[PDB]
Amino acid sequence: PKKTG
Amino acid sequence: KERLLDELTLEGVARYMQSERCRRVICLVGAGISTSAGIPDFRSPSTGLYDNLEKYHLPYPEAIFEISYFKKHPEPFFALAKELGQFKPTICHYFMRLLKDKGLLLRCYTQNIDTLERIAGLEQEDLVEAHGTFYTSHCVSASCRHEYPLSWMKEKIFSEVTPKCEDCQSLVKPDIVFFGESLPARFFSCMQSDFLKVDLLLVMGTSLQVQPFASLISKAPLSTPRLLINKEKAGQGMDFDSKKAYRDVAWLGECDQGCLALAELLGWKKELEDLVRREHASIDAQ
Ligand SMILES: *C(=S)CCCCCCCCCCCC
Ligand SMILES: [Zn+2]
Repeated sequence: PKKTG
Repeated sequence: KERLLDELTLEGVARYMQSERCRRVICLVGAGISTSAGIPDFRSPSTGLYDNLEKYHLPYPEAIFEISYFKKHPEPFFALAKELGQFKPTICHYFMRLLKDKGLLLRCYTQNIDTLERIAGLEQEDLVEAHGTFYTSHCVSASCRHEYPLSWMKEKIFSEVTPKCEDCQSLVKPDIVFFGESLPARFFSCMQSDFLKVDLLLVMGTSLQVQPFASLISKAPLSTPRLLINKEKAGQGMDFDSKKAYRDVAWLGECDQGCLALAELLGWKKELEDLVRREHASIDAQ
């Protein structure tokens, strides 16, 4: 859902 | 698991694409398709454009694109932005344009913020800009949300004055999705419809490391062929090599050459190079 990595 | 590719090669993918069974292609694209424009891949291991930013003493390079760090220390990001519009779309971009003009393109999902897909002539309907765009900018405070155009932002960036809202003095942020921010609603809305009906996933220039974007490879049905055009294998679920491999194909090299090799096989090499030439000459003559 949240931009990660 | 129905088997739709006769063989797991580029030629097999090319034959499937020319078949009646392949009507709907989705492209997932990342930083690899824009590196020949000159936009460096900022997650690649050997990347060569944080060089200048040593003065800002970053906790680590990636912090520059973290929303929490950015809001308290915007300067490193804008100094990077001044080094980098001047970029024309690449062969990869025009190959997608070609897929659209031939009626194969269902959608292009892009991780990139450079807007090169729109310049190449993909319309807004055909694009899901998963991480937003540099094109428009906004004051970060909920109760102001003043919009500023690229024109305004570039003036601020080139003068090395941190962009600030003329009304409420808050930070002005380009409409991109920083790490730790939410993706546009369009991304979640389009994925629910698009992936039910897709006949081929083309994954170009992405190491599939950024979530949730990377999870899009899982969303197509199990029979859907998936071609990875990239410098190295990625998304390994993507099964290229095991004895259970049935639908995923890897073409390892620079994305531009992959698109030329693929286009060659479809009989479009000539139309593609002609398109690229005309589109570039039109941007030059601007
Ligand atoms: C998520 S992967 C998006 C990260 C944002 C990268 C921004 C790169 C610096 C801006 C360079 C300007 C290009 C026209
Ligand atoms: Zn404001």
